[PDB]
Amino acid sequence: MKLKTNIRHLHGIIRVPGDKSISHRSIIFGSLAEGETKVYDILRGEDVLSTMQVFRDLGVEIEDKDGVITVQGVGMAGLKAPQNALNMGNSGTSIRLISGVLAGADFEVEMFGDDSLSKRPMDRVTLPLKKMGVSISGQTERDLPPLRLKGTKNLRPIHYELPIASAQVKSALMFAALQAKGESVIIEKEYTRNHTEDMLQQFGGHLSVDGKKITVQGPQKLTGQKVVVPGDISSAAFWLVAGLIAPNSRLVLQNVGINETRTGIIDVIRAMGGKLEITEIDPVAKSATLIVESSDLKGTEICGALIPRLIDELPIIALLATQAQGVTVIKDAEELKVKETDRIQVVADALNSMGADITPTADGMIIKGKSALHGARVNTFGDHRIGMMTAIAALLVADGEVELDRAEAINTSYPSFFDDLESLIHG
Repeated sequence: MKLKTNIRHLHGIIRVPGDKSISHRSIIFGSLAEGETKVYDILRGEDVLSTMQVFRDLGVEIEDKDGVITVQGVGMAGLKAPQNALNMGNSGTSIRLISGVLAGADFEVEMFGDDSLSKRPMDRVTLPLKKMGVSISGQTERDLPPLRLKGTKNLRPIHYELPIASAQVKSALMFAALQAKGESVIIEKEYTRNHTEDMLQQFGGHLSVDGKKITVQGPQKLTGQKVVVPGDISSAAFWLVAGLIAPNSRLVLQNVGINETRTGIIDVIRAMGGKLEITEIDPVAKSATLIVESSDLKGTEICGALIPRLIDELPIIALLATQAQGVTVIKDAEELKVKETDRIQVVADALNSMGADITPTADGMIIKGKSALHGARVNTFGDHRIGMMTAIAALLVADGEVELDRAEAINTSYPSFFDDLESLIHG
């Protein structure tokens, strides 16, 4: 498709799709709490839909009506035995988190997914749960789906040190410690997603936290809450970058996620000298109104500790760095394939074909000077982030024409991306 080129102004008010991690936890916490839980602006994906059906098979009343999710709480020990095997689908979050939720369940369950889910090991979650007294086993020694679980009413508290930097393993143990009798400590290897810690304080739970060390008492009773799911910063960052980049522009984003472990993009904009406004902060759900206008940017250093907070935002950061005056260096980033990378190279090949300098590195990339972008042919290769990055880069092109092949991949996380951009140009 031929993308929109030569844009004079960008104005309007946008509300981005909800966060995936919070959308998953809203169903889990809503079911385990006592009373009614109402979820607003949930992420309407198949992975969140899988978790909703899993709890529905366990006996939890969940109503999906007109974009509003109404959950009737059963209690901390109110889940019932399902009629058949639980389908988790493609969600790695669903299979891992609920495994810790069913730790205090006095019945046998079966958890399965698709081919993509069945290839992923679950041994990192079964090891600590076995020490608590839960009988779990899968295929081979690395415990591949499907898994067979049998919990216990006499759950033991856990003192575990996590060998891997995973939030899904960390959250699974927290849901299990919420049912266990006594004091349980969970130690992180590195600072990761803390959405479970935020939602626990929301539903009436209690924790201490001692710099990586998470102490949780049990058993705990929770109360149903009014949940407004914060917008995904990953989806919002595409508009935050475009607002600073497009001439004579100002964009407002209502209630965008503001969690510390995912706000790496804000730290970049602030350092570059971008006019980013933060208003209307929601402290209980971690969300704030983000306003951005046209600004002159400067080159900054993005390295250690900052990387895990912006690892998903790397493609558009390079586009933001492309219009910045000076040199911006990204280092300490090699995880595009465990210790390889192809994401940076695709970002490079797509952007330097449009405008000036981008040089790939073994641990990141180097971007240099303000570039005047022109028309080029770009293929996404099944990536949603590349397509959205090229779409907002096309607005700067005044001469040539930007053609995007495989533009259907954008609908993976942002179905109304082109509909939102259309309202901003004419706004």
